[PDB]
Amino acid sequence: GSGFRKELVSRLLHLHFKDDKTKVSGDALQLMVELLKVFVVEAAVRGVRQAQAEDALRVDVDQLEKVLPQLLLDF
Amino acid sequence: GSGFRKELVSRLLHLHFKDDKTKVSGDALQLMVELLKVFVVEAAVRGVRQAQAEDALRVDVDQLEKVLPQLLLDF
Amino acid sequence: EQQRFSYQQRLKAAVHYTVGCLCEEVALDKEMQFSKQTIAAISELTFRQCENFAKDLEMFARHAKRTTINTEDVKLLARRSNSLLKYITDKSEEIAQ
Amino acid sequence: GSMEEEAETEEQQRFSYQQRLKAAVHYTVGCLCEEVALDKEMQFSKQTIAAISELTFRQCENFAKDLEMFARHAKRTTINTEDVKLLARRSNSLLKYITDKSEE
Repeated sequence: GSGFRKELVSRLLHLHFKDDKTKVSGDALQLMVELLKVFVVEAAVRGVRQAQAEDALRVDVDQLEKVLPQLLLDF
Repeated sequence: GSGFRKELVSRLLHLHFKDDKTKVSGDALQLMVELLKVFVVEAAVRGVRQAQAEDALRVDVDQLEKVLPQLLLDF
Repeated sequence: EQQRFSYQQRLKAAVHYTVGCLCEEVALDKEMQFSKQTIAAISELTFRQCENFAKDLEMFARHAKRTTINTEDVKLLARRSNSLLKYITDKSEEIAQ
Repeated sequence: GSMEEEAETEEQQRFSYQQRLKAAVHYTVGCLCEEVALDKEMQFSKQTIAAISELTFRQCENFAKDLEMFARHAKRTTINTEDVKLLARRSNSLLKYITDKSEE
């Protein structure tokens, strides 16, 4: 399946570090590539379950908003 | 004004520590007193803002329940 | 004489009392009253949140190879919001006085 | 070639870089959502995918700040797998998954 490129994740993390000396080990970077994936898939699948619980025909932003609060509390 | 007693906060914490050796410094304890007050004030203030948005007479538990996910995200 | 109320019962009642006084201050300041049931729910929330605070503080101390929790651990609890972090980083200094 | 003209050009460069980062996140989010949609036979709106992509971009901000703070807590300037395990500490589910992948 698909996934985030290491170099994109690195750039996303570095966009936000307060300190220029902060670095990320190679293993830690690979783990964050997997973590971001699981975050996205969790959001999508939870959105699917909500839309189904509402007898809806597609996942709309209105279903996604109901799942986001527990999603962010888990992550 | 009002505040939590340090002795009480010590007891609350010690109920949940996974390890029997875990101790808390005297300054850390005093700072936890302030943090717990901030948590309660934040809950109350968010509950008031939600009761105002819904044109209520008071903060009722249904209003409080709506702000809890976002409160918990901040703590 | 025998103790009448059990240990966590007495701790929840002491939390309830303080939460009540805090909510009384917010109600005067913000000009809006709280139901009794709201105040009880905030007190139960507060009691429950100490489990999460406690367990984080202990993992955070352990991350720094410590068994004694210090003010650095506590500051990490307030990290998500800059306003909370600055407010708790402040109060930390006032205690030092 | 005034200071205010230079500041404007630098802001434009920061802005377009952020936008390119957001685009690249949106791309991959679209790919993951397409795999979910086929697997679950449930369609996603274009607005839902955009919302997930903006959420993933924001979540990176909180992941990065936490990681840096956890490393520094341990007096390290290099973020390691133990800092990443601390991100997942509230969810036993997530922690086991991350701990699994770390044994590789």
